[PDB]
Amino acid sequence: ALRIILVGKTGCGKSATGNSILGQPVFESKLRAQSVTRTCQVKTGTWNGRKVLVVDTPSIFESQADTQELYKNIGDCYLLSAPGPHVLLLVIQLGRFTAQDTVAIRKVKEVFGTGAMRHVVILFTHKEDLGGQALDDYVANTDNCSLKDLVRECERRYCAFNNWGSVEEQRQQQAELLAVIERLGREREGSFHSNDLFLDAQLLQRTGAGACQEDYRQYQAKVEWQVEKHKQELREN
Ligand SMILES: Nc1nc2c(ncn2[C@@H]2O[C@H](COP(=O)(O)OP(=O)(O)O)[C@@H](O)[C@H]2O)c(=O)[nH]1
Ligand SMILES: [Mg+2]
Repeated sequence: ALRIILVGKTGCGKSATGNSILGQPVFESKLRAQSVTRTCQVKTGTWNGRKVLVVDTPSIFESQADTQELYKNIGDCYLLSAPGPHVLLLVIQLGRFTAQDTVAIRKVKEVFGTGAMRHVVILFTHKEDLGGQALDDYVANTDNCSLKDLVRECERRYCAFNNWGSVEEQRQQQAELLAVIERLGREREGSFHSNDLFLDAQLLQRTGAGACQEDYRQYQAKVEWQVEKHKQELREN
């Protein structure tokens, strides 16, 4: 089953994108009113006839203080996606890429570590705000050099959704996403991104472990120690 993680800042369209991939209203996407979801959600479904697992994330990828809540939510993120994501689905609201999305790119690296960008697919929400203009023409021509680095680091793997789109318009934009993920799956030969904390999470959930050596405090502690490794190795530039 194809494992996908929705990443990005709050309000860019992670939940709506996950709802349009699965074709169901399953992740909370409020319009204006107060939200309830504070933690990672996982929903299994079918997408283009292929079985899919989608992990939606809270505000893990934003300016924030180091607290138990952060590591609980990064911890749930690896638990749900174990043994690791095939695709990291980085959601950018088209037209609105600001300092916070730049911060979100930084913290995608800090959460997942070295090698995670080989598995990233940009997904531009608000395709409709692009006028009658082409997406390839937009990405080549934006005055946003933070965005253009991200496109070159993702090897030009990127797509656009109208999450409020019609049935036809939803069908079309799912096929164009499949094309990107097909091409990514062949370039990775079916590989999923992984590190020790993914591996540590995989062993923790698999039945037949029969020790319960590790604990929800100990796991969340391993989560913190892993992210600081990512922060060391990334301060080394
Ligand atoms: N018009 C339009 N609205 C969108 C799109 N994607 C998301 N939204 C809206 O943007 C708001 C925030 O989106 P949401 O999925 O909750 O973003 P999240 O904070 O990353 O989970 C929601 O009310 C959505 O209805 C899109 O492609 N087009
Ligand atoms: Mg959401």
